[PDB]
Amino acid sequence: VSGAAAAEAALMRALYDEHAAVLWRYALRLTGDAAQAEDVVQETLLRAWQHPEVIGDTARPARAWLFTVARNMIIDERRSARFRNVVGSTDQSGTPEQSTPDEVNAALDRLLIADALAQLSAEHRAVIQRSYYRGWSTAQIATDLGIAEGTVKSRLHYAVRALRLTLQELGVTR
Amino acid sequence: VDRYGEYFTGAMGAESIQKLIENFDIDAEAESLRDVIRNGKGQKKLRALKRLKVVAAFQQSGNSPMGMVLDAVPVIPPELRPMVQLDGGRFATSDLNDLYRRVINRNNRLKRLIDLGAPEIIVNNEKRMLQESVDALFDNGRRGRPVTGPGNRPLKSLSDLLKGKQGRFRQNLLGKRVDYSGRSVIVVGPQLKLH
Amino acid sequence: DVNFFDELRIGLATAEDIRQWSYGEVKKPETINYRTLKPEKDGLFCE
Amino acid sequence: APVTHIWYFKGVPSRLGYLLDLAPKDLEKIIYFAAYVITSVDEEMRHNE
DNA sequence: GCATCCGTGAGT
DNA sequence: CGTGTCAGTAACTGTCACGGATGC
Repeated sequence: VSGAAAAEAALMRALYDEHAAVLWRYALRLTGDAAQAEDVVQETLLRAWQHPEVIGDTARPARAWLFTVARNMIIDERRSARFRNVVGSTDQSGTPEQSTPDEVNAALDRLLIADALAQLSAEHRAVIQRSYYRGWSTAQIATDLGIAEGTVKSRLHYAVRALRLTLQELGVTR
Repeated sequence: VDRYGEYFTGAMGAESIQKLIENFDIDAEAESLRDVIRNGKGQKKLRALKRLKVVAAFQQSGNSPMGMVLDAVPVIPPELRPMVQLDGGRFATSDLNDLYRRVINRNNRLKRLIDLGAPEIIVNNEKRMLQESVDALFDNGRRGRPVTGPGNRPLKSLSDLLKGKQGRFRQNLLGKRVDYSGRSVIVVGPQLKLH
Repeated sequence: DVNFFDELRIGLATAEDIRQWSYGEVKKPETINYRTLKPEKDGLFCE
Repeated sequence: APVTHIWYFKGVPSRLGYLLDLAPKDLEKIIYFAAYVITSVDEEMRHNE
């Protein structure tokens, strides 16, 4: 009936009162972290609820099964996922903060590229800014501009060398 | 509950306080506090004034106090809690990541417990730990003993990024490091003019 | 993005505003993969 | 499961305790699963029985 | 009604 | 995966002034 289902929860509560606080200190000595010991205790008692063979015989010690399960839980937690990550904390001192270099070289190169782009015909300038700035394919630019495929190919081929001519005349390093 | 369960409803944890906030008349309690204020009983009148200070704020703003109970917790973008790689091959992540991870672990375990129909003792003892995990994520160390990391070091919470000299304000807003700046040892210069 | 805006407003963030902000739920507790450096799906660093 | 913001519970003065007229220690017993709290009670049905 | 205790702060 | 004799943190107070909500 309805009381048979409440008897099971009343059974779990007793093993709580008698074993959970004692298993917590064991897991705490094995790990050293209390917030992790609480997780260990909860998972162990969950597996206890899932195994009626351990809750069946009262004439057989049940605390030892809990200790062994907690030990095999902590030894598992002590493997690969903990192995790599657990080492460092950024908030903790002794860890270098991530730095990013300045954009000086990139800014100067961008200025020179824009200058060399100004001295190109509208067609060449509108072609190189659709292949490198927009990253489109060779046929996409041809479809957009309403021109042929080899037309885009030749326009890129010449505009690249025109930029090279304008840069070498200003002493841009190879 | 076994006897007169048909007559009352009770609850535990934070969901109970959520229901209590839902079953709460804002205007009625505000005017009930003003009633106590209208009668000069200083000893028991100051303690009512201070309550009105809180209740009228939820009354006028049109904003429900239900926000004090959370159903979903926001996660700060990863670049503000970055995980860097070390020259020894291993890694190092911010404490906020460990706090979020503990929250996630306990929440997923609670989902499992709800699905399995686990005993109410386990489910309540799990919800308690979820509460403590959210409390550690927001302000670790405020209640009880803080969540210790490796080496008995208290983990830095989200509120720790704003506190004191090391917090965001006095460290990155009041004072900033600037470019076009240098530093060197000073030396007397009698030859130089005042300007 | 000009720098003249009068008021800065603060208030309680509703649990619905949290979902309005979020671009997805962080389901799994994993972070990244410790070989490919690629973050695991639905983790704390999910792309 | 719903959770409470620690800034409004443990932070002095307790904002939740001021809203619901509940004591701080009573709130501490409620939230962390140490004592049940009555959310509602059918008083008329109790009178009729 | 009052003693207690908690939480706040403490150079760049 | 199964797990069943038993099995107990580390660390630590060698800060303090001050105010006000907390509690007998």
